[PDB]
Amino acid sequence: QKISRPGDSDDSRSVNSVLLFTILNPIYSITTDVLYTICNPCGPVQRIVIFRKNGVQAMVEFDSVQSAQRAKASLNGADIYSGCCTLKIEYAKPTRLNVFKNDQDTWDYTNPNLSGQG
Repeated sequence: QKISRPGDSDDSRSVNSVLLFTILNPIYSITTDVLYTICNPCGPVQRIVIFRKNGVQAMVEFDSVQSAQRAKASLNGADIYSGCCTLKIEYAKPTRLNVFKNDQDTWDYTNPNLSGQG
């Protein structure tokens, strides 16, 4: 019928591999390179985009929802400078993000033309 060691916690369910980020005390610089180096040790990132026309916010996407589940479970309420620029994470409303170019405002890490310098 079923294995003698079934799953638990309903596998924490699933919704999407896309996340929404917000900064609470923005007093230092933030770019797609800063959000990538704090999201990469939590899982393989695929793309990032940033918005600061009002406050400071960003969005991130991973190669699997399993990596997005670990991302907000280890980066929510975190800090990038051991103080201030405190993070706040939740799931975003789309099921996929998109990128148009690679710069400090948006970047893609899975395109076949992501460019490089070495």
